[PDB]
Amino acid sequence: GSMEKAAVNEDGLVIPLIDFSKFLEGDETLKLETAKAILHGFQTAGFIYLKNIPIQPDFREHVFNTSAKFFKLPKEKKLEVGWTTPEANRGYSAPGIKESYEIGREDEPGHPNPWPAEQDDLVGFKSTMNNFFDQCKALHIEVMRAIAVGMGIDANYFDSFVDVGDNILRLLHYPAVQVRAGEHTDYGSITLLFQDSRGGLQVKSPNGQFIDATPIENTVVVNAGDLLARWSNDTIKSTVHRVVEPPHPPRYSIAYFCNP
Ligand SMILES: [Ca+2]
Repeated sequence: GSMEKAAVNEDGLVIPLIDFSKFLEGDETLKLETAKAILHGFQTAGFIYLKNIPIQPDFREHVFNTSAKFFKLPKEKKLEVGWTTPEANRGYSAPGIKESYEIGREDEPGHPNPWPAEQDDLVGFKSTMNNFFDQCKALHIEVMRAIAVGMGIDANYFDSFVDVGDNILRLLHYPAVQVRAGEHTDYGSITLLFQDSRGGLQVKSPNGQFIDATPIENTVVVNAGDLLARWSNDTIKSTVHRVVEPPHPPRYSIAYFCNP
């Protein structure tokens, strides 16, 4: 743990809030302190919140606006960049309640991203999304480094595996307008979640009930997946969680799935 007040504290579930700039910019003592706090969170709750990440608030907001413009496209323009292969994991997915658009790295042979035609206010969609993908990738690399530093192994231990950039950026939109059997653990190393003000995410407590992951402004939610638990011989938890309709208006979220 560190100086900040928990993001979630309920029913024995404690999800910490950590100032990530203290890992990136602090001296060796402060860096280690923050890294261990990050590891501690993944070892107990399997979830943490980060603040003061290098991804700036104004860029996040622009990216959310850009996502909104994409989803306002007519249906056929979105189907024209439709999802293809499971190995691809790229493109638009229509409902079948909610819709999504998935972007991967630009240089995977035989699996290019299906980019929409850019006219009017969609001009800059591609450059914006590739930017955000790269910044999410850098953040993924740094979070794995915090885990390594926290464990007391070499900071760069995970770099080779995350440097391939084998990640998916997923834009989600729930048009206006409770779920069960959406309960799951993620498959990959870590997942970054940028949630809008309305929330919807719930994480299981050690006792066994689902607590709301209350949205906090300019914060990113990070959780470990099964692959990280595996790498750690189950010292790090891949915690069960689910998304739920909150207690009416349209909802947006952005997630970055690392090594899915
Ligand atoms: Ca999940």
